[PDB]
Amino acid sequence: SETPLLDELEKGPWPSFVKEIKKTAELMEKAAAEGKDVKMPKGARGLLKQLEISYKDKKTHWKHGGIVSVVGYGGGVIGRYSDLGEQIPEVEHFHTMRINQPSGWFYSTKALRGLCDVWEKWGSGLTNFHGSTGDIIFLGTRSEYLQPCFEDLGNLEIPFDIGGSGSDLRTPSACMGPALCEFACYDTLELCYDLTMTYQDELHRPMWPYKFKIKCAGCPNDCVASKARSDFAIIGTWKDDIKVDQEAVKEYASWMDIENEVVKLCPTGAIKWDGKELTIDNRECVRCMHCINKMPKALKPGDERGATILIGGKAPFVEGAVIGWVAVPFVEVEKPYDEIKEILEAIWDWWDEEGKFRERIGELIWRKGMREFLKVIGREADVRMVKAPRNNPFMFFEKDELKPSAYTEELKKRGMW
Amino acid sequence: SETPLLDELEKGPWPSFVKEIKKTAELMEKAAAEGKDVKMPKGARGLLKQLEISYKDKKTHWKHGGIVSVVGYGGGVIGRYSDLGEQIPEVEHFHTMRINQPSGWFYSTKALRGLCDVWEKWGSGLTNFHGSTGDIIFLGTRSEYLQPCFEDLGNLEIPFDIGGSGSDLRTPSACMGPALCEFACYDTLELCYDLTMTYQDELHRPMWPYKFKIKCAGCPNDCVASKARSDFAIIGTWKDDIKVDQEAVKEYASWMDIENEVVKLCPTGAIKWDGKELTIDNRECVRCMHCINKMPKALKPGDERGATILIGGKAPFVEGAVIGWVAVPFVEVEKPYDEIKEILEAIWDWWDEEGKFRERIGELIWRKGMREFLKVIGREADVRMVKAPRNNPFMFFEKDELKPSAYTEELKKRGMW
Amino acid sequence: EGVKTDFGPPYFRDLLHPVIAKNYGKWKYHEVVKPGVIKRVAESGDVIYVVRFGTPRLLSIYTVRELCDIADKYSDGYLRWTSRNNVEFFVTDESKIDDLINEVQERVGFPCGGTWDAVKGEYGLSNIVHTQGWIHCHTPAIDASGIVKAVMDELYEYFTDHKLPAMCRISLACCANMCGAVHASDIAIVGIHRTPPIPNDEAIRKTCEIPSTVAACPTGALKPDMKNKTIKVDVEKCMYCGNCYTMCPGMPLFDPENDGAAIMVGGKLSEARRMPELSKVVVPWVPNEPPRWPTLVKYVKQILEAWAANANKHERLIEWVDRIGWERFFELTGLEFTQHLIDDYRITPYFYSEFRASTQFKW
Amino acid sequence: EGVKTDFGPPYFRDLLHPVIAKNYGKWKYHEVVKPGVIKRVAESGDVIYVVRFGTPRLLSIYTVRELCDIADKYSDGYLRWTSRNNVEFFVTDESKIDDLINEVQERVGFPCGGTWDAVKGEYGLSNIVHTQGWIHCHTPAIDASGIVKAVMDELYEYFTDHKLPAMCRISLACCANMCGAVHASDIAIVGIHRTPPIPNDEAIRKTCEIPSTVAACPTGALKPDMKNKTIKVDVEKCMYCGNCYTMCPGMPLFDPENDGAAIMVGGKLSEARRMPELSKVVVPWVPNEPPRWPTLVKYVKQILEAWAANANKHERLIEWVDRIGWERFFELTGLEFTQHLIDDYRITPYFYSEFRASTQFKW
Ligand code: SRM
Ligand code: SRM
Ligand code: SRM
Ligand code: SRM
Ligand code: SF4
Ligand code: SF4
Ligand code: SF4
Ligand code: SF4
Ligand code: SF4
Ligand code: SF4
Ligand code: SF4
Ligand code: SF4
Repeated sequence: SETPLLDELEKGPWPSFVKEIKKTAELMEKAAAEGKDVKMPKGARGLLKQLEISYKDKKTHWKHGGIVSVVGYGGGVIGRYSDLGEQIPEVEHFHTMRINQPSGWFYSTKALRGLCDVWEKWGSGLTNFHGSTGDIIFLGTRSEYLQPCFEDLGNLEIPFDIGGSGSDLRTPSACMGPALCEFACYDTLELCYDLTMTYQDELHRPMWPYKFKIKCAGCPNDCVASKARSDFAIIGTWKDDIKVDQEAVKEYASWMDIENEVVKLCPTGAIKWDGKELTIDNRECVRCMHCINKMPKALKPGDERGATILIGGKAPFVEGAVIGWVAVPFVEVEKPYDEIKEILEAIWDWWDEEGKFRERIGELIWRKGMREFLKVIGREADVRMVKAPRNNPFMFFEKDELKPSAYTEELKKRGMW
Repeated sequence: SETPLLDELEKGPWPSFVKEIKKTAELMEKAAAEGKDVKMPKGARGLLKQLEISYKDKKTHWKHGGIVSVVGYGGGVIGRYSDLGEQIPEVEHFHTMRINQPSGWFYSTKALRGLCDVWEKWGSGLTNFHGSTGDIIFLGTRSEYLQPCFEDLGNLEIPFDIGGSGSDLRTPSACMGPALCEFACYDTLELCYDLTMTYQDELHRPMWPYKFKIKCAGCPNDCVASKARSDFAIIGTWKDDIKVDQEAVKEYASWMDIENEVVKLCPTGAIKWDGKELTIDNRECVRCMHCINKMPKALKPGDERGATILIGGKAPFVEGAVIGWVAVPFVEVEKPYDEIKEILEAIWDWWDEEGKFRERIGELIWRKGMREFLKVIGREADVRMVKAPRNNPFMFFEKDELKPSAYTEELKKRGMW
Repeated sequence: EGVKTDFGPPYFRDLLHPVIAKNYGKWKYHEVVKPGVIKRVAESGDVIYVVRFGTPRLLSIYTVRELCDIADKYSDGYLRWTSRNNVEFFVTDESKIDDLINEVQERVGFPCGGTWDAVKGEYGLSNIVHTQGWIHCHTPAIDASGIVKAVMDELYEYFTDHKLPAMCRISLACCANMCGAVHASDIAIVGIHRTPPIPNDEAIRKTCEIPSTVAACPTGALKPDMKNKTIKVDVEKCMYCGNCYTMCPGMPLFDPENDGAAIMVGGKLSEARRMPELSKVVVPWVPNEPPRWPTLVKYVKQILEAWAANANKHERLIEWVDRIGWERFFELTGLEFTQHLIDDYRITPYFYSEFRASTQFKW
Repeated sequence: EGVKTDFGPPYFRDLLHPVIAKNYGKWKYHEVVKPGVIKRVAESGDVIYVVRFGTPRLLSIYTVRELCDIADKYSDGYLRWTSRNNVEFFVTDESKIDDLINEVQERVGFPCGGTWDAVKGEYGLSNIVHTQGWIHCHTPAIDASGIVKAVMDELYEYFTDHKLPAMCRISLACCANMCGAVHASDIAIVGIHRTPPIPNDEAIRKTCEIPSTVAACPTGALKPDMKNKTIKVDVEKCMYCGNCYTMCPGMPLFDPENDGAAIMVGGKLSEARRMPELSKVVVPWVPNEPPRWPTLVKYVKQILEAWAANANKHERLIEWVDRIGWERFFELTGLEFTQHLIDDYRITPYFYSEFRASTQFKW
């Protein structure tokens, strides 16, 4: 038994990843021995042998990455080296390539086969479907293969570009939205792609103080974890009434416990059912989705559609983990999305000019304050941005809000104020 | 008129503080004119005049005070000087003496008459009943009169000592408790008096990094605002069942809407009423008091009584306003209160040793952490101390909890650990 | 011999009315008879009536002498104050209660009331806890006694009767270090500055310990200036809290035209029905306008009336907001949300939101 | 000519299944047939069956081609993945649904399931979102792929059925910078260190930019050493986040014996019924035990089986806690509350707890 500890994980009902790695090397070496153009047939085996050592040691065996990229781009390729570099020669360079996924992770078989063709040739044959952000992960290749691999991916009948990494605009992602989901309040997939295309430069050439992520969710169900996993979460919503087919609700009440499983569960008591009629007070509705989730035949989002924008979402690093908060209560989502673009650019100009090294947008707002953030995006403060007004009276007042006085003239006299 | 702006405040139905000042002026002046031994007949009329100029300028006419005190004490007398001293010399010195109140603000007329005679002789004749902390405030005297005033106070048939001020134990205060209240879980008045007597030195002679406040509330209703206004809030509670008189509940059921006014307002749904039988799930009850408050002839606090201690309560300065949080879920409150005195002295020692200049106990706990705080008071961490456990994984582990490792040895022979 | 010291206050037990001393810790129940009047029944069968009266807090000793005469006449020479500064008398002869009420009313002009009744669910507005203001303090933004007087004149009907559906505490702090429990009050009036200090270098050098003045600044807006042995203020970071002037007479920031009050709401101290809460700013600023402060009084009254008009029985302001949300709160009170109201006080740690600030927990 | 750049991903619309492309943004309602199979009826009346399967995330290109072989057959050569790294097929002819489900199992060993029906109120466990681990990352404290396999083995039956009363998400992060929705899941596994970094003075001088290494420490444990030109670490201030190692290869804090995972619960992303919540630590540390991580698995199972047992239909783990409180939570789950669970992370501002971290509000 070459790999006793890993082999224990080929057992069990769940699809084994150890099986995936083995399946790769064996067939890649089977291909190369058959005269195929495989540059890294040894790739997946060495990876397995190193992981076996890591399981023994209970520690990583990858060291810090000497920076690497492709011509024109600054991001999208992440360098990685093994500290067992000489013992296992084939994992001395095992760089990842991030391949921009199609919005909503939709694929035709050709596209996918094309990716496989190029990666079999230039890489380890190991991929991630899909990466956390959403990118396709080409896992493991050498430095001088990066350049030719990128040439060919672009020359495929169904061509793929590189995703985002480093201090850039990351690859945006979107829920299935209108492609499959009757809840969709806007075309998530179109918005995702349009953005990806519009700011190609900001994605490929990192110029910002840190990373920036965008995720698009069809409705407040947030099927791409946008509020936790992106600086800029564009979440679908509506302004008018939940459209209610009353007979369809009778079809539910024939069997469903609408009083317990719906009425009593609505956060704000907006939804009533007496046996005959269902009544929704849309003034009291917070569009939480539950009732529509419960009775999708019967209930639907309103006609006046758009999105709430949650700013700040990030992992804990530096100042703490953030679920994005309300920045723009309502904005229209209509092509070419000028109102959303205007916002993004204003934020980026400000964040580039003012952001510290490795400071996330949410930390910048925290540092600078919502007043500055709102004037940057050109919007008014709105009670909907907070769960509650401030619990202390330590308010900043703007110069021009003050009554002229002996005192303000004193400040003026000395060049303060 | 001499005081046209203050005269406005002699109008209206609420008893007028202006009337209070003017009355003092008139009768102190009259008493001194009658030959009575009154050293400050004009103090009240000077205050009035300064207050009128203050109403016109919309600003204080008091300045930062010199340090002043009575012989043997370093707190309890707060020096106050007016910036209008030449224009109004009788208020140039106008210090307050804080006189320690009887527990729960209970007086006989003989006690109050004593205070009134002493202050008539040596002071402005103006008082507060009471200072926010609880003390009687003797509002306005000169430096040369502080000591002979204190001496007179101490020689009264019913004598009165000075309360606290500065970086000391301030004057503790107590709600009425068992004197008038059927809700009391411990003897607030007795505890208050006892702490006052036990820590006379800590009160009279400031020795600490800042001020420290204790307040005693007989039950969770917190009628002395202890959790907002004292660093150490002793709030009565119980461990066992609410005592229910079923027949008394039926007497309520005949007129009171119990479902809506009691059942539906319980924060945990622990209390049920079916029309004949009231039930309490005391495992679910959080002792909020509402049900007892609604039905005092029927419901009483349980028999196993004591106090929850809340730590940190303070006004905003430095790091934010604090309502106190759970330090001790339950402690017995039985004379001579050794367990409470122990907790206090441990806290004080630690705070005197570690505290920065002007750092409140709450701020130190925020700075050093609950772990250090809990070991100081020798108690284990309890889930009742938090509203929720930490939303991040950045936990400190102590040396003794780590596994013996090559790394722990590497740390040891490096001078660290 | 020598001067007596360290003897403390008189022992309360020697100052209790005999019926109270006798039945100490032995009460059956209390009943609110009518506004201002509470009946207490002991297990022994003794009945005492606690009769309550509003007071301006600042008392003349000559007023204290008058209250003593009344106490000798109606309550056997016994008396107390409450924790919101009302005064109480103890009457055993129920047929004398109204004699007392009328005699107090006539002699000192203090009104009977300031009670509430949870049982029937009907509530009086009690006294406004407040501090020194311009009467005696050197750091106020507003007056205390003037504003309380002006508010209590307008809200007087609520002191003498049980007209409100839940408890409403109104509390006043004449500056931001909020002497009192103003920071957890249904309605709080808090004095503020809106102008930064102008360092007086001479005064600072002479009288101020620099490092502790610097460290007293919550926003880090103060820096030591070695060269001129003074303090520099970065006006961009100053939010006019006043703490540096508390520390250092060379750091005043008073401006009589820009000093004023913020109005905060939704504080709760008791555990009843829901957890305690710190008050939240809903009006950033109203000016000092002595002697009546009409703009301030108008907003306090506006907020009170809107809550009273819509609040269910027992439902205090913060419980009313728990129900309706802040969106409907600003609409119903006719108040404007502005950016001022978005909390930006950076120093306070998030982890304090996760501590159990309350005596509510399960055994 | 020159190498073409800046062209982006393929246009999604070209990669849609014909029935999906035609009926875009025009669906009537969905219906969960059985676990792993979801039906979608268009406003046109067209019916398509979505069929979901668990994947290891990490895929061989050969296990990719083999999915494409299946795709051409049952689903017109069209395919997609999910946000939780599952794979979904689109079948038109509903007789060939089970054929697909079976062929998939024999060809690649990918279980059908991962779905939930809110309408009826029965839920299945979906895939675990995770990251690289020892497979590719240089800063892990644990390994994602291994633990995921070990957990899902124990909790397989849950993925395959709708045996849960509400939605449960299980997620994983290999270190403190927590890649994925880990800080907001019903159950989270988070790689932590418990040991401070021993500086390598030689490696720092040549490779590390010191000031930004020092600035990246959240507690300030790091101070630049001028001498020396290196970094000093205050052990009393280090909470083993390993951010300094992210910034600097001269700062390893790796200890195989003391590195492990914390378990967090009570996270939530959706708005349904109640607001989004960050995850909370309820087990401070469990050891790395490759290859089965039996302590980790037992504790996750223990927790999930506890909430499963009690929780009302729809009631998620954080919602459960809303109801019972943390007192009863720690009892039923059989976990111990220690001081490690009291938040002490100073840097996060309190005012964030006052921001609206939700799409829930009234118009
Ligand atoms: C590729 C990916 C792992 C995976 O396959 O799941 C990844 C892996 C790394 N992340 Fe990440 N992150 C991945 C998604 C995330 C997400 C989730 C998301 O984007 O949806 C988060 C949380 C959201 C966020 O960004 O805050 C995330 C938060 C981080 C953090 C920074 C968080 C912060 O507090 O600022 C680290 C630290 C850093 O950037 O230095 C980081 C940085 C890194 C580094 C460069 C490791 C390091 O510390 O230097 C990773 C490279 C390892 C490698 O070579 O594979 N990664 N990282 C994830 C992206 C796949 C994709 O491209 O589609
Ligand atoms: C006399 C009293 C006002 C009153 O009329 O009731 C009072 C008056 C002053 N207080 Fe206070 N505080 C009074 C009770 C309080 C309370 C409530 C309590 O004790 O129940 C608090 C809130 C709890 C707390 O202490 O945090 C309070 C919080 C403060 C704050 C600082 C708190 C903080 O750390 O943020 C200041 C600032 C300071 O400590 O330097 C302060 C300081 C002051 C100063 C010394 C003014 C200053 O800026 O240096 C006061 C001068 C009054 C004068 O010269 O006439 N006073 N102060 C109150 C005490 C009289 C008594 O003995 O009963
Ligand atoms: C006399 C006094 C205590 C003292 O030692 O001086 C007192 C006495 C009582 N309080 Fe209190 N409370 C007193 C200040 C308070 C304050 C403290 C404060 O305001 O600074 C509050 C805490 C404020 C808060 O909750 O924010 C207070 C919150 C309560 C609670 C809670 C009401 C609620 O719905 O939340 C109860 C319940 C009730 O209404 O019966 C209560 C109930 C009571 C009861 C009914 C208890 C009893 O069994 O006798 C006492 C009669 C009050 C009445 O009028 O119905 N007492 N009580 C207090 C003087 C106040 C005044 O003159 O108006
Ligand atoms: C398959 C997937 C779409 C996609 O890939 O773009 C998806 C699909 C749907 N989600 Fe979801 N959700 C998907 C990610 C999520 C996740 C996000 C995540 O975990 O990364 C959750 C948010 C997690 C959280 O809240 O912490 C999510 C929040 C919801 C909620 C959950 C209900 C609740 O009580 O919170 C609704 C409500 C429901 O059950 O109908 C929902 C409902 C739906 C519906 C039922 C909408 C519809 O009518 O078509 C979709 C059918 C799936 C099903 O199993 O019932 N989906 N949705 C998602 C990928 C996950 C997977 O493969 O299992
Ligand atoms: S977020 Fe809304 S539109 Fe998008 S897949 Fe989920 S439920 Fe559907
Ligand atoms: S969407 Fe949510 S808040 Fe609105 S009526 Fe339905 S259940 Fe209630
Ligand atoms: S705190 Fe409790 S015991 Fe004290 S008076 Fe108030 S209700 Fe009675
Ligand atoms: S004291 Fe409060 S929690 Fe307990 S039964 Fe009464 S109302 Fe409920
Ligand atoms: S609240 Fe401010 S102005 Fe009022 S007495 Fe206290 S410190 Fe002075
Ligand atoms: S007024 Fe407050 S914020 Fe401004 S410098 Fe002084 S202490 Fe700092
Ligand atoms: S969570 Fe940590 S160990 Fe895992 S991929 Fe992200 S940076 Fe690497
Ligand atoms: S492990 Fe974290 S806390 Fe410790 S020195 Fe490094 S960055 Fe600072």
